[PDB]
Amino acid sequence: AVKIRLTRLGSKRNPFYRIVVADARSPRDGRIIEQIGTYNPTSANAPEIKVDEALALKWLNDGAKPTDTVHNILSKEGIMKKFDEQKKA
Amino acid sequence: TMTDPIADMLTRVRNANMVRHEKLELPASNIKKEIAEILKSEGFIKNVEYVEDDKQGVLRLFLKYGQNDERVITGLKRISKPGLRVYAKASEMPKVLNGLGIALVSTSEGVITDKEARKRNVGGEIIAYVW
Amino acid sequence: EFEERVVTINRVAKVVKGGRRFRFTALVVVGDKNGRVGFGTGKAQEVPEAIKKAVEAAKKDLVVVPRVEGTTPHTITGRYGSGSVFMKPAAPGTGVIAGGPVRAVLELAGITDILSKSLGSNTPINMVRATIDGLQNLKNAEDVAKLRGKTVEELY
Amino acid sequence: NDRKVYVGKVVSDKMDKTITVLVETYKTHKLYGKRVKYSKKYKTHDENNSAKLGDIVKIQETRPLSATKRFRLVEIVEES
Amino acid sequence: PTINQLVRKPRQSKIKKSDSPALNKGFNSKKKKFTDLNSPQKRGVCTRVGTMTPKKPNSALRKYARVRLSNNIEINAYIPGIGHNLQEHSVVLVRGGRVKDLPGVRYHIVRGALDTSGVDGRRQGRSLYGTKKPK
Amino acid sequence: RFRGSNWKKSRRLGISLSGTGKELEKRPYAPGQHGPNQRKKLSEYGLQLREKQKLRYLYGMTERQFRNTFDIAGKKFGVHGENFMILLASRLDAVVYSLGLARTRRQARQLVNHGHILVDGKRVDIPSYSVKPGQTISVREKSQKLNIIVESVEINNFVPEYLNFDADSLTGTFVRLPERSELPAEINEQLIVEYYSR
RNA sequence: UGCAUUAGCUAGUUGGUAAGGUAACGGCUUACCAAGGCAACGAUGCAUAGCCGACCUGAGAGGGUGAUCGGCCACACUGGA
RNA sequence: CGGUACCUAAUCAGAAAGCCACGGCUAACUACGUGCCAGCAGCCGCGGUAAUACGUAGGUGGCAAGCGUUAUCCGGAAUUAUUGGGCGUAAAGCGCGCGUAGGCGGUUUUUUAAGUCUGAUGUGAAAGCCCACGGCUCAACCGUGGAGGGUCAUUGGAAACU
Repeated sequence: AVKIRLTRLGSKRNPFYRIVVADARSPRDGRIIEQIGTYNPTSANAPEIKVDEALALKWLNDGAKPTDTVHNILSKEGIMKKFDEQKKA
Repeated sequence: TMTDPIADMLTRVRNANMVRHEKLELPASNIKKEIAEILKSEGFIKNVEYVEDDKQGVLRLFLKYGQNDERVITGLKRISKPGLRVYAKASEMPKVLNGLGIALVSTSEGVITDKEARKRNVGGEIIAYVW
Repeated sequence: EFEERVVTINRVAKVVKGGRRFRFTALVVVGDKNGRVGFGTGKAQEVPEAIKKAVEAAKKDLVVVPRVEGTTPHTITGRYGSGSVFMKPAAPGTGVIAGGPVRAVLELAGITDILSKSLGSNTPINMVRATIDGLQNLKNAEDVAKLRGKTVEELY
Repeated sequence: NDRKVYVGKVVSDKMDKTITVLVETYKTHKLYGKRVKYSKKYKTHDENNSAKLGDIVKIQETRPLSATKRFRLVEIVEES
Repeated sequence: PTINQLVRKPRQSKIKKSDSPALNKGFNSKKKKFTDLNSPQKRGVCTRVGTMTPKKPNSALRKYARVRLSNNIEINAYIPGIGHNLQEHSVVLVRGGRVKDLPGVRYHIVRGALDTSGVDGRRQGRSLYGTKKPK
Repeated sequence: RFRGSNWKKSRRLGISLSGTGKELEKRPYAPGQHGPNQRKKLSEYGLQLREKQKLRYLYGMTERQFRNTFDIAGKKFGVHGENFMILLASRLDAVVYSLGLARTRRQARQLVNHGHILVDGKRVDIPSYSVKPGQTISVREKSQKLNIIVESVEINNFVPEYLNFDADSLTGTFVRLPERSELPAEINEQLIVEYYSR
């Protein structure tokens, strides 16, 4: 259900993952909180964050949750820990 | 039978122009005569002469044809009846045969014509395939 | 000004006293490739001779096609009896656009821009009829627009 | 903040809040598109003999907390 | 035919007749059912070959085959090839075809399925089999 | 070309053009199966599908692969009298083994398909791919020297139009896509597709 | 849902008022309502059904397409409290 | 998953090609045992002391990892029809006529904007609306972004039909 989904994709070893955190009751293939971007976060380049950065107000304030790697890359983006600064604001 | 004069009277006229009969009659009307007025202004014929009577009187016709005894009356048709009409709008209308066709005209928003609305984006009405 | 092309042949052999001849009754298109595709027929006999002995009869009357060059801009078709074809005009930059038997007569009149909706009956003699129907009933554009009282483009 | 308010025609009579609707509308085709008349109804029974039987009315019949008339009424209009 | 009173039935094209009941047949043996699932794998049993006392003039001296695969259902088929082991109690598979100089017969029996013989008299048509596919 | 080389087989090849031919002491007709006989590419049971070999193996790929190349012809869906022909006839079988490119065009695909060709870039081991601009179809810089690699200063340079070369290991250019300037015209833009279309 | 070599269909019935209960709301049962309501819109009934894309493809018209393959229903020894 | 790839080039003219037939149409050659026999045998065949053809053959043909089929759709053949069927004979036109709803029966004028190529945009399902891509031994096949469309919604009111 609910952690940052590093979602399987592609042809034979083309794991073009997608930024997602699946629903609290849906599977990896099912419906979701919301699909936020089209990139493989395990890309050989980097985490390579391209998301709906403006959506940090909705899913973080309701439901969403990272897991141990992208909470870092989100707040060097100014999202995840920075939403704690927003909550303090 | 004459929703269009091209419906039943053309049974007469299609031979009448083979025999150069360049004048005939028509039921009295205002839209029917209007469309033939468009066509004679385009130069199909000499002119739509006018009505003798009031109600379904004889509008005179005066059918010129091609100088080469040719006829570009390439069929024109309609289906009017209480039971068959268009309870339906040319707030947009397209054209066929690259604008060569010019034929029947009937709607209600603001006066243009079939060929006089080819460019408006509130078009007209075309049935025939002239070339 | 007509068009050169071979159409077909036919070996007539009638129920007669002696051996049945096989006269190669042949139809041919002849000319020098202007646009006015003129075919004709002929009832001729010898294997190497009946081509020319039948083109003899073919050229007695070889028909005119008043050809709107480049392409007949609108849908161009025709019909007689059980014979007819159709041609939807397409882009001329498409190569050759044709049907099965009408391929070489598509090359005869220089348009090579319309397609050949190969319609009509299944009759071989009137296959020629179905072919020639499409392009025998033509009339040019500017002359018609002139004939209709208005200008060449007042009616456009 | 709005719901179903269509127009129809009443049929039958008894207690408890008419309007026994019979709406008329159009339905059409694919290859030729013949939009032509058809209908759809919602039965109930007489208001207090306020709804005149045979009444081409702006229809519906109020929200059901018992068992004879279906859903959100608007107002009785015209007799037919 | 009209168009407006054609709404009670559209002006359209026409329908199909019977074709090859055996190509696309199945069987469910649960409750005396009779199934169809469109498979070439449908079977029969090897029975018979022969003809009867003529009326019509069709001249041909070639093998008839009431001869089929595993589980018994009566048909009329063909046994291709001259060398054949199709007398009784055989299992085969079947495909289609007709070679000339054969009256009306229009199916076949594949060579070397379960219980038949092989092809002998053709040596210039050599390199078939197309799947285990070398040169 | 034609499944043949004119050093030994100039005969079934309508055009092989590798050598002296065999019209001198031999009969130059054919060794088999690809002379001018009744092969069906015509009114469709006629006498030109031996020249379907002139159509197919000209650009290398075989049928169901040349069939891939003709739908690639239909891909550039501009003027399908010319826009189909230009890229249908836009490959290289002239950089390949024997005669002058360095000495690499004729006995075609022996040696230049090294697998170590080391083009300007990473690697493109197969000239079936129409080479790209800047991506120079070079040979292995570490095993470079051959009679087919550095012989372009003497035998022949300049593969077709907008497709040039160098001398140091014969680095191609392919600066622009090749038009019909130095591209072939043996594949008919009209008839050869009328075998396919009409 | 489709289908009469399936037609006349149906009877607190036809689903408001009062009691009850759904986060919601009801004939869901009950004291009243007309035989009414349903109709060859082939209702009834028979057959069938997880549904879409999916592909191929007739000139365009545009469509048949579920195996997979994806999405969206139902069932997890059958059944019953 | 990889002491394999990259590489030395080790390697040498090396370590990597079949079809119906040789039948008119099947282009694959004429021959023999072949005398409508065997049997190859696709439109159709051949074969009877002169078989090209049965059987066989050196080549041999159309293309090559190549060779022919099997169930599905369509090309073929709009030989499946608004578009893209007609009905005397041919695919089909009623002993008959008489009849309600109807389909359609002739209209001449005139108002609405409801529909008769929405305005413009948020705006669009894959093997499937335009280009850019990267990898693909080419490929085999994969995916990516814009165009997000120019495709629905959303706003419009008004002819010469209604």
